[PDB]
Amino acid sequence: TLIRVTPEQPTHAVCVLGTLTQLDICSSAPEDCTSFSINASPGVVVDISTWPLDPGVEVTLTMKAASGSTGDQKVQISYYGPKTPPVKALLYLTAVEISLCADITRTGRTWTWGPCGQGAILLVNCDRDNLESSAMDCEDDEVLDSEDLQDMSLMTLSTKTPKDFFTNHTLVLHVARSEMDKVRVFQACSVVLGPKWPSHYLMVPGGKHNMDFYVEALAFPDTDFPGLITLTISLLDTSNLELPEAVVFQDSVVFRVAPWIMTPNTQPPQEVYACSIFENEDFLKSVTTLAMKAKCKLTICPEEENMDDQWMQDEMEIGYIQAPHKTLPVVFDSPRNRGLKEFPIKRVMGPDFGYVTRGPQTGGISGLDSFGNLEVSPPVTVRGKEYPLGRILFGDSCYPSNDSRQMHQALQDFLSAQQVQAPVKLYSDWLSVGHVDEFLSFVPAPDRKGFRLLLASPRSCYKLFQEQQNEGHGEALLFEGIKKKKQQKIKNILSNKTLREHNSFVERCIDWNRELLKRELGLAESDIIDIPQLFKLKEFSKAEAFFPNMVNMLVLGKHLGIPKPFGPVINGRCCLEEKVCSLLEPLGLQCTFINDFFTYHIRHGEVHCGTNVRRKPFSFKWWNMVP
Amino acid sequence: TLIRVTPEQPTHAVCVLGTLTQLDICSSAPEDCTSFSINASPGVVVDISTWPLDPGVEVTLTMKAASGSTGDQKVQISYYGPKTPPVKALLYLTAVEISLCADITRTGRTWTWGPCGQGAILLVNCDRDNLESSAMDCEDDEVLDSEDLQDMSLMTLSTKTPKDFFTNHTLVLHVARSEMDKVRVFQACSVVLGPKWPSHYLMVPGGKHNMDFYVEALAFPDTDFPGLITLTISLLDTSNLELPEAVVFQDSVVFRVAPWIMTPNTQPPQEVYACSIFENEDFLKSVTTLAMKAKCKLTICPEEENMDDQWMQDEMEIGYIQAPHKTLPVVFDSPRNRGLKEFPIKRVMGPDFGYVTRGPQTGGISGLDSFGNLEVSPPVTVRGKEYPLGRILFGDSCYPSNDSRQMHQALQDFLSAQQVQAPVKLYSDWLSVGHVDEFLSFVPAPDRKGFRLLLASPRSCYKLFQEQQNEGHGEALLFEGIKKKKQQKIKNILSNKTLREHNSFVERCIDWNRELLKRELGLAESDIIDIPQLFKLKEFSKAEAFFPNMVNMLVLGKHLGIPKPFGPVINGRCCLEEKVCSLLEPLGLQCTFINDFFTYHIRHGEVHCGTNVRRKPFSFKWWNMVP
Ligand SMILES: *CC(=N)NCCC[C@H](NC(=O)c1cccc2c1C(=O)N=C2)c1nc2ccccc2[nH]1
Ligand SMILES: *CC(=N)NCCC[C@H](NC(=O)c1cccc2c1C(=O)N=C2)c1nc2ccccc2[nH]1
Ligand SMILES: [Ca+2]
Ligand SMILES: [Ca+2]
Ligand SMILES: [Ca+2]
Ligand SMILES: [Ca+2]
Ligand SMILES: [Ca+2]
Ligand SMILES: [Ca+2]
Ligand SMILES: [Ca+2]
Ligand SMILES: [Ca+2]
Ligand SMILES: [Ca+2]
Ligand SMILES: [Ca+2]
Repeated sequence: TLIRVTPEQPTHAVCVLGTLTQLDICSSAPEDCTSFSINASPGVVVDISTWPLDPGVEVTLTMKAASGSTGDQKVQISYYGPKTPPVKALLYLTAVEISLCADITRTGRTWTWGPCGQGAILLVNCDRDNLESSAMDCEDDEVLDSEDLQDMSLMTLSTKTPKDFFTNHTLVLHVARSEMDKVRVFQACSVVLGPKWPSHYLMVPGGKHNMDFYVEALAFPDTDFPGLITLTISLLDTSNLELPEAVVFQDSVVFRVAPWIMTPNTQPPQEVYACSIFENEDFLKSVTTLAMKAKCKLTICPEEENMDDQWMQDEMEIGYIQAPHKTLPVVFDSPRNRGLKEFPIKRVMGPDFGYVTRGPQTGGISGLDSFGNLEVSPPVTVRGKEYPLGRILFGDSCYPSNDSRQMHQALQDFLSAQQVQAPVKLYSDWLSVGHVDEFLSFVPAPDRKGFRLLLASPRSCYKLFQEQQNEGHGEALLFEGIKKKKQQKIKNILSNKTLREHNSFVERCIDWNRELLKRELGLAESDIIDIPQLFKLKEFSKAEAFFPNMVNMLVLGKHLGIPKPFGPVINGRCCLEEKVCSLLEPLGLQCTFINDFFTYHIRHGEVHCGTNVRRKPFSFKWWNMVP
Repeated sequence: TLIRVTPEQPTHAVCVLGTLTQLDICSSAPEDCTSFSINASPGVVVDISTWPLDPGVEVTLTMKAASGSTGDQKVQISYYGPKTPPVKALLYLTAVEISLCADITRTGRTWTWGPCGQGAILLVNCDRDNLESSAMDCEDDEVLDSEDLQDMSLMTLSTKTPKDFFTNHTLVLHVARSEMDKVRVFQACSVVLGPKWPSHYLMVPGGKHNMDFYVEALAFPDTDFPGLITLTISLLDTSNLELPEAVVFQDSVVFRVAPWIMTPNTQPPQEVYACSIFENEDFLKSVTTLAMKAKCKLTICPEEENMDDQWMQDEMEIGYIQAPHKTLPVVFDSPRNRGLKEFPIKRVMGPDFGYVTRGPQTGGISGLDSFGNLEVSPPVTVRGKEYPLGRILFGDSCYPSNDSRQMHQALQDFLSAQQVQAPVKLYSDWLSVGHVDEFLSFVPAPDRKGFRLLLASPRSCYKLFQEQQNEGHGEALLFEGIKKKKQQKIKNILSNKTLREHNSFVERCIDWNRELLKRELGLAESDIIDIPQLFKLKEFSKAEAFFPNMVNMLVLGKHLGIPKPFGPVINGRCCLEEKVCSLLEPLGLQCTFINDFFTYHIRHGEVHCGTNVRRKPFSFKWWNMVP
């Protein structure tokens, strides 16, 4: 600020520490005068030992400490000229501390990304530490549990002033009306800013005081919300009862709202999910053993909640949110809204488990909206550009027509607004169900980049079956093990022209994603592995699985839950099974084959489709990313 | 793409020029085999003279020219091993040109800012070259005038193929459904993409062909539109009548939609605007002469269109939009919607004059929504960071309360979405009317940075009147010239305690913007000039002008149209007038003083409030900015 001094009259002013204060000396300097001196109380440091009256040369004032009383530091400007006796202009200053503080170093003036960057973190309080209610913590105007505070971002106001200072001044706290629907703040425990209140007079005393606030966000980043929240503190002069308050000081702190981040298959599993239904028991024991082998909690949805809905992968996706002071997992509930509609609301969402949802809840959606169509890559680097939490992957058509499908725009928008997993659209529309879980998986790897990508591959199967026919097993029966289905011999399959045509075309759709995924994830052929897999086209020439779709597997660490192909039996073992094993076991992967044939496959899915996994969040802090 | 070759069968493929084509040789390589050779037609260049069968070493294919006929370049892979006689795998390729082209160099794969950057430009076609209609060109699905094409962005498709190539292939053009409401495209002249149509099969022939498209945008950048539009061309294989089309190629071009940019007072005026009303004639001659002096076209609104509304500055603001191929001015019509409601629609908007509007048209607005509260700085550099078109400036309160006002959020959002003039909010709410035109102006300057900032300044006036009282004119009468108003002597004014209080407080509100503007525009005191100006607080302690508000002037180049203060007369001239002149004329500025006293001032405005100016757009191209 610029303080204008006068021989006319003594001047009074406030001075916030850490602010630059300056002096206009010339404007009102009396005449007969060429020169000036500054003299000052020891509390005041003065920068530019006597000087000419030149309006271009600058005087600057910093106070070392807070004042004990109004006016208690003094400055004196002596004007003098040759003929003339000294004329003095007096200045009385009061020094104060006003520190609005938040964890801007991320350890427990603007927001910037990276290890060197600055800006506080703030979490959407979308869990339900309240044991009673149905609602998210953030929807009411109260802290109901102490527990609830652990989610919230702490901010403190530190003042030091003279003891009578709030006779003449008042502090306000505020946030833009633009942003009051996306924040709430509690004084310590009652509310002071929120969607209803954009500003508040703080009731503060002179001397030393500290005032803690707790902050919760009410909205994730989206198309209309970049994810920044500013809170400002203003200091007002209210000395004059006739005039309005005039601003003396403002200071700010910037929160960034934590994005929703997903976990790839190569993050250590923590909890597995499935559905118990009629005649699915042998399925669930295989899973239960597989869960147990990887030390995962195991959560099942019984038929009375199911409502026939066996596809636990599809209603939801378990991401997380992360702050220096708290991390917690958060369910992206899919608007698909089938029988499993309530599983995310009733029994997943809870204390230290968040909830979010997007898109139209009644109608208006498609198969691509299911979260079998939503996956994440593991960390990659693409031509030098790092993606330390991977890149979200989701299915689309190659172009829009009246026959095409897409994932709702509100979802695509949400996922891009989280920024840090930089979504990549894939071409999955060619499938009947149209989910990228139907031709890709990833699995941990002890070497290279620590994963391999898995792709469904007819080519691989045509080869495998050709290699047998060659060595004398042209008669071997696919579907051995299933009575109540017509077995087909390798010789017949290979010589089926229509089938070959179908799978050629599926190869094209697939290859197109291989190159796509090679580009956007920076992969090399050595990072990829092909699984022998046969499809067939059906209603509307859309692609289905010929035999169980092995790449639709469950990845619990090194324990893979693969769909049992029931391939042709050679040397007392199914040869597909053996072919996967020869490809996976070299990498430390233990392949269980789970019969899902009459339970899942004939209903158009497999093991991955039947289940879901909460996995451990990345150690890497998303804010040290530079997206 | 990866082409898989076979001794089993000869392979057929298409190859788009400028794309990388690669060969999978091992996967289907017959046995007895260690080694291979590639032989190829002269059109094919092949990179890696015989080689071992190692799946990790890469073969790459580039075609030099387009094919004259299907299959007419050939490749031959010879597999061989010690015992074994050569087995050949044959490959037939067809080379094609597919070039979707646009002015990405900005002279007439992604979008990037700056002189070194790349990306085509696209203009919102918000003018009305159609002489008949009321509507903006962009609202219907037709080009109605050849003239209209001059606004649109040209894009061309260049193909070279064999003559029968579109027996088996078809080209599609498309845009995301996300963006089809914000674009339209015309083939040359009929529509093919727009809000109704997201994709189109192009009807193309083999051999050489060129196809021009013309593109218009329907939306400026906003909170929900960053301002990018992608159009994609896909090539489809339709060889198989039984199977769906499978993608073979996609290519894209990125347009950025041109922002709406405002012009500061130091851009050469082109056209002046005002209102003829009852008893305002002497006002308009002063303007008409001043307009004439600066060679400006002069546009007046007669009372029958006015509807009493004399404030021509306030309904609108004349910005422009700019592309390599066309620039045209564009009216930001303010939602204030008073008597002047139709001036922007009926008589400004036209051929080569655009229109845009934002915010609620019926109700819901305030004084800060008027465009007396919307200005732009001239170009500055702030701590190294360039703002080559200035920084928009607009009035706000210091914090939100129930008594405060702001400019509607939809406007603030719009102005920020244009990015290139990086809006800066100021504190103007303290005024009755609350417009930044009421304490700031800018004027050209022959030196320093080529402008000076003007600020209203009571301090300056108190000094001026004190300097007179001192030299014997304490009796001199403010308001000499106005009978029908009570004159006040300098001596009385100076000794009025309440008035001094009011103006102290206004000094605070003002100084707070001085520092604000010093920071965000990087100004030094030497860039600023103070105008003596007195205010008084009135209803709700809101600030008004004591005498006509001189800084509320019209800037037509070096010709300034200043409000006549009617200051105290000393030496046959008003001393305020003389004080401005001593401050402005040193810089080449010619100060006319225009009596607006009973016409404008007593109705709460002055000369700048009565008028408006279209000014010449910056030469600097906004896209070479790096915001
Ligand atoms: C693998 C994956 N992520 N998705 C599997 C979902 C397959 C769903 N199948 C059925 O619901 C189904 C199909 C055929 C017969 C039956 C059933 C069933 O549940 N009971 C008999 C599925 N989900 C969708 C959603 C939209 C379109 C088609 C779908 N198929
Ligand atoms: C300088 C500038 N950019 N704005 C000037 C607008 C002043 C407007 N004044 C009047 O409309 C007005 C006030 C008092 C008496 C009269 C009039 C008038 O036109 N006829 C008699 C103005 N515009 C607004 C808008 C909102 C609140 C107050 C306003 N005052
Ligand atoms: Ca709560
Ligand atoms: Ca909570
Ligand atoms: Ca749901
Ligand atoms: Ca919690
Ligand atoms: Ca998923
Ligand atoms: Ca038109
Ligand atoms: Ca036009
Ligand atoms: Ca209007
Ligand atoms: Ca035009
Ligand atoms: Ca304006």
